[PDB]
Amino acid sequence: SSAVNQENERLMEEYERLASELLEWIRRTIPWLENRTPEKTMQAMQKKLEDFRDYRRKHKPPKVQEKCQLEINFNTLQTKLRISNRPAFMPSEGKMVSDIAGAWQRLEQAEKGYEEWLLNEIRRLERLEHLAEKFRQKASTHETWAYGKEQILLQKDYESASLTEVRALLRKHEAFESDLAAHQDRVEQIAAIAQELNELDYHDAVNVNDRCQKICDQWDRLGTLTQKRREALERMEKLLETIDQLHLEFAKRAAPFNNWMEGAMEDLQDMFIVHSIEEIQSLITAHEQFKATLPEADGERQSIMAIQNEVEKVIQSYNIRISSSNPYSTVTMDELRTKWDKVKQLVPIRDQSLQEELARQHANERLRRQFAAQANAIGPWIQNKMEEIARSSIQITGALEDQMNQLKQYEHNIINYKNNIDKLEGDHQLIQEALVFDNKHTNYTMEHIRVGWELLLTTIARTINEVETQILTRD
Amino acid sequence: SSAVNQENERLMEEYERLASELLEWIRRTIPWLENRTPEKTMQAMQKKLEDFRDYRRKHKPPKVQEKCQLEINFNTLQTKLRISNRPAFMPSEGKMVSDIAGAWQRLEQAEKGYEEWLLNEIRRLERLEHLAEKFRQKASTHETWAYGKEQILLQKDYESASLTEVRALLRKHEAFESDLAAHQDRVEQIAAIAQELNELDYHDAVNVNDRCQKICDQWDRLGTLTQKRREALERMEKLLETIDQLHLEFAKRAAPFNNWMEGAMEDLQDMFIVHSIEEIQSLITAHEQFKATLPEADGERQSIMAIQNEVEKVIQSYNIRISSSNPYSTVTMDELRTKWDKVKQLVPIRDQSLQEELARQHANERLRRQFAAQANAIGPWIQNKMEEIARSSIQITGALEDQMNQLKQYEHNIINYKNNIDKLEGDHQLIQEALVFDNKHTNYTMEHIRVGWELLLTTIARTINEVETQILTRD
Repeated sequence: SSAVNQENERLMEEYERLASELLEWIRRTIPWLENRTPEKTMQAMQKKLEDFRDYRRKHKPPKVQEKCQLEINFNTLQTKLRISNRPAFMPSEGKMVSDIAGAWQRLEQAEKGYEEWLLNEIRRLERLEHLAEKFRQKASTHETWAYGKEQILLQKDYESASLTEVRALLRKHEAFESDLAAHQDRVEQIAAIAQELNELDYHDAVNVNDRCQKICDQWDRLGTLTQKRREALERMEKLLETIDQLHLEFAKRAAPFNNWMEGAMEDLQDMFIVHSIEEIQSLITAHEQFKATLPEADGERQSIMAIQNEVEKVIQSYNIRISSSNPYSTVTMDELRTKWDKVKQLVPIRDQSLQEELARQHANERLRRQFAAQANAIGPWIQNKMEEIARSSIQITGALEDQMNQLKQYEHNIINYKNNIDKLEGDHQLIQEALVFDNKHTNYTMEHIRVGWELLLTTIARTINEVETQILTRD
Repeated sequence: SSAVNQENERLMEEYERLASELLEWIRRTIPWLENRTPEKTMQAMQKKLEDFRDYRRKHKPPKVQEKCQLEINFNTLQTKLRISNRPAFMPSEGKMVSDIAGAWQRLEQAEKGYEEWLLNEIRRLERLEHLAEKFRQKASTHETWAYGKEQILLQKDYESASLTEVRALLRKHEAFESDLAAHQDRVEQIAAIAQELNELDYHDAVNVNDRCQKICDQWDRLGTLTQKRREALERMEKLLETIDQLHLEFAKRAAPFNNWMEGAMEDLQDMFIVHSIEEIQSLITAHEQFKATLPEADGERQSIMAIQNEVEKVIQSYNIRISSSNPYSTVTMDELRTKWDKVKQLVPIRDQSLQEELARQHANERLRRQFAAQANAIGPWIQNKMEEIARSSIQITGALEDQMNQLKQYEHNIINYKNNIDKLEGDHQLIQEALVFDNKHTNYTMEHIRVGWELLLTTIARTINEVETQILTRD
């Protein structure tokens, strides 16, 4: 009888030693799950899932078949104690047989979404770890590109530059603008990566947001810093372009004008030699016409001096480099004036010179005329007396005494006419001393008169003589 | 009787003392005229004419009246000795009375064109003295202008010049040409004055002809010397203009091309992350298309390297200054190549990178498929057995023993199917270790199978148990 009671004890003691053995597991296990305390890296957060596998795979199943094994024992030892009759057993209250239904429903609870969690974290640390590294890299290459760019952008090289040098920098600046717009994208990306990096509560979101902020701030500063340059370069080009135009204009006009002044200075000093009033007057008509051009000449002079003034003005009103000196022209504005002064100074000297010759020529004509007037009278007078002597033979009375009487009267006329020949002779001397050897106002010439007068004096002498013989070789 | 003979002696002695007194004058005078020995200056040559005046005016006339006075005496003492009868006198044979007609015709000869001469000389020394002074002056101002002109014309300043500097000198050279043509006339005049100066036997014709010759020789040398310059300057401008064009072209093309290389280097290194074969293939299609552009990329590369070569060539084939360096561009041809090499070096690294991910994704799909295949079989298998157990009550014979017989057979099937669940579990672990958490090839998931299989094991255990009670609370 107690032989059956011996195993009906082990078959009810079996329950205890096991039903408990389980209960303490759902005890030690419900805390392990339920945890959900995130991890640092991903590589460590997945080792946490490898633990869950080992659990749900090799540790939890055997328990499920033990939760079932029990209650099966709570029957093979229940319905069995009915077929032997002697009230069964509902052991340890601290090991209920209808409550392990809760102790497991407990574990099942704490396990709820644990793997769902584990995964999502593996996946966040997935993207995260990637973006972090991408950010670190995409930023580093940008920061490296940026180094010094702002500084060189502030350099002012272009102040002492030439129209072409500036024009060149302007073109290299185009390159810079080009390259600048290139990276526009990289900046937007660097922002975006830092952005998402936040959304995923990246542990270092703080520092990436800062590093990114600097980059975006710089980018903006860089943008306008780049625009200042274009403006300055574009402005500098404008000025130099203007100053160049002026210089050019000045050169194109000072040249010809310098030739004119040089030409004039020569003309106003050209040596001349004349011998007639008409000649010296052509020289006067000429000089007169020249002086007539002096007005507009001064026009051009001032006009040119204007061009120079603007140049020197725009330069001065921009404290800009580039020696006012004109690359396209040799002659200065200051030496341009000295020349003009000379022209001027030479004019009064020229006409004063022209004036004296005019007087000279006129003085010469006077001598010419005065000589002509007298010779034109003396000439015929001498001719007339020759004729009077050539006659004298006639006489109504019968020659000799009456012819003599007449000859002596002519001699008296002759004698009394001498002073006229003298005068002539004297004005002749003046004509020659004046280097005048042409006289269109008479066909005479001191010589003709001399011979004529000398012939006259000889003819009377001869004739009076012949008549003296007559009144002798007869009387 | 001898009272009349006393004055008829003085009136015949009068003849002698005078007729002689004259004869010696035409003697001393014929040599004075006849002279015609030119003089130095004009001022002295006219003092020679002032002598002639004094002669022909106050010295010669009185003699003419003395030549006449005689012969008149040769009659008042001839016809007179007839009216007293006693043969007259024809005195001194060395004092003829019919020959003073020749002694005077002699003087008249020697006087011939003496004044005509004197004048013409006054007139030659007139023009002469003027031209000489004009020459001396017009030459001096030219020689002064010329000093140094030839030297500065030979200066080569323009070698190390810039396109603009040369372009400037070229324009200042225009001025020089202008001013040069200006004096063309002055030279022609200087020649002419020396010319005439000869025609008038200028005493210094020798030296003026030399001084003039130099001037004309210089003028010619000056002319061509001036033309060399224009050519050199025009030539230099040509070169610099060409070299500039090239530099410019190079700059306009190296810029964009430099942006491309920089852009590529980035793309070929851009970090990426994928989770599907489709994703990694888009990355491959892209990279493939990029590489497709590499050919023409090299085209442009070489083309640009060409431009540089010509530049460096024309320079080198004219031993011309101007550092080959490109004013319009920063990036060098040598650093341009280093970049290109980098692009190249990065390609094989990129596809090698792209290659590994493709393998990874494929490896992943394999695990995905292998898992699906098994789960899609195990799933229904577990479902089917639940149904077989769910029945088993039937039996044509009348439950229990025959139902049990069947339950035990199912248990045996279950047991023998376990290895399948194991495998699954193991490929599950691979899928997770590969960071693959998506599987479109099955609607199962390791979990579903676990629960299912665990439910199965519990259902048979339970059922076989319940049937054990049956065959007890009946048997």
